[PDB]
Amino acid sequence: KISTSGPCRRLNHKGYFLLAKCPPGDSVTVSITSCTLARKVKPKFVGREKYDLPPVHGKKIPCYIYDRLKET
Amino acid sequence: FTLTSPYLGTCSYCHHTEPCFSPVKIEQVWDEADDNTIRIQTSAQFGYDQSGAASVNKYRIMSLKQDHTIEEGSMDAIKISTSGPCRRLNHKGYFLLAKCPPGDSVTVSITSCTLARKVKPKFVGREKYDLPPVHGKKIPCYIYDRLKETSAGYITMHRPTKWVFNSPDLIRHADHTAQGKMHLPFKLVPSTCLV
Amino acid sequence: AMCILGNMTFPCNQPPTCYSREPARALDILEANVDSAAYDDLMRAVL
Amino acid sequence: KYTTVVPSPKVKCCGTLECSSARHADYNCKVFGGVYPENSQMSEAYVEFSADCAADHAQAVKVHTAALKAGLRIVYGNTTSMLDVY
Amino acid sequence: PGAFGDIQATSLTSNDLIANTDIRLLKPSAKNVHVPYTQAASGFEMWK
Repeated sequence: KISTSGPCRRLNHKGYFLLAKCPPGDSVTVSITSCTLARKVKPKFVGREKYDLPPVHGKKIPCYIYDRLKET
Repeated sequence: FTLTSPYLGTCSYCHHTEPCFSPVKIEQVWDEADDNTIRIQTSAQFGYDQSGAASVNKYRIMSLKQDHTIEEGSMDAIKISTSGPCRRLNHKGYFLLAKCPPGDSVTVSITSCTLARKVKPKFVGREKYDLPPVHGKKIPCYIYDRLKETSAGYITMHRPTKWVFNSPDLIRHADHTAQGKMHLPFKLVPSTCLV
Repeated sequence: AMCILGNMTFPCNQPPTCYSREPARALDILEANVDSAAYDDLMRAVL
Repeated sequence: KYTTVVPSPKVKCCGTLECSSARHADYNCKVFGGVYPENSQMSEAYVEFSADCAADHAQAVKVHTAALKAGLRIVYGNTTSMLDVY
Repeated sequence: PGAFGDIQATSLTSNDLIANTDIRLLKPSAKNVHVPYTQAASGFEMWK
């Protein structure tokens, strides 16, 4: 179970790594029981209007993503 | 009081990066009290447990299979929250009444859904607060009363059997118009509180 | 205090019939009397 | 506040809809074309009052010229008198 | 619309609401059935 400041949900793992989606900032913990690292995760939005969770209907401008499948 | 049937909702961000065909989806929310009380217009009926019998400890979820199969969930398992966890207070049919302190998200988990409506922080006095003070002075306010009372709001229900609600998720308003109307509970009666 | 139940008028206190005697016909009374001013009387009358 | 009636919309799968106004408030009874893959949706989110205006509303009152009462207390001799006089 | 006095009503209980609300219906685009509207804040809510 991993967490940053709230409970963070993980998505994938391959080898050493982890891919999760973690909302707030200021810490990245990894529990079972283990450590943390002090690296501030500043929150970011992509359009010209800001938001916190993604909205309902919107207009879908392009962005970048971490893919989840077997790509390097 | 479950004269009517439940429904399934099209939520956003359900326990994952998932807008999905949902269970207990919020579908409308009222934020008007002077404590942190929220009224939620859920997906599932909450009284009629064993498909005809209005009970309390169980409910009437239109379950995830696309066959209208109601499966008898235990009402001690619907956990809802907003950004931290939130204790619910009452349920009657389509409705939940809870008191949920932060904002920017209104979740209805189990794991399940949310709604990112701004639940702005509000107080009643001239000196602001977050938790209620210890001793205080009790000036008047309003409250969502949680026993029996109704609001005379007159929200309508229609056909798909039983009545089926006029929800923005739902579709079944094609030919069976001229439909009856219930009205909303939880009257929001005046009361008094501590500042 | 009268309704337009089907084609025959009835008092809203006791219109025929109750909730269990005619399901989906009491609903027809209610959907025929949406704009009735004594509508909560009809809603108490069905139950 | 309005809580706009956001009804379950009217959707024909192959037919068309031409919905005018019933005797209600602001609509936007709008009848959008080819959608949900023609099909048609006539959404009419008409406003009304909120779920509770008996508790939280306003009264835009107009005010004309005013009176004066008083509540005078007059003591004369050994007797006091409480009254009220326009 | 936008300002105080969007909805008008001669009483709470009477009929005949008269509204200019700046409600704006929007053409839906999703996989499921919903109805998207935008609006200003209620002029009562913004007067508060």
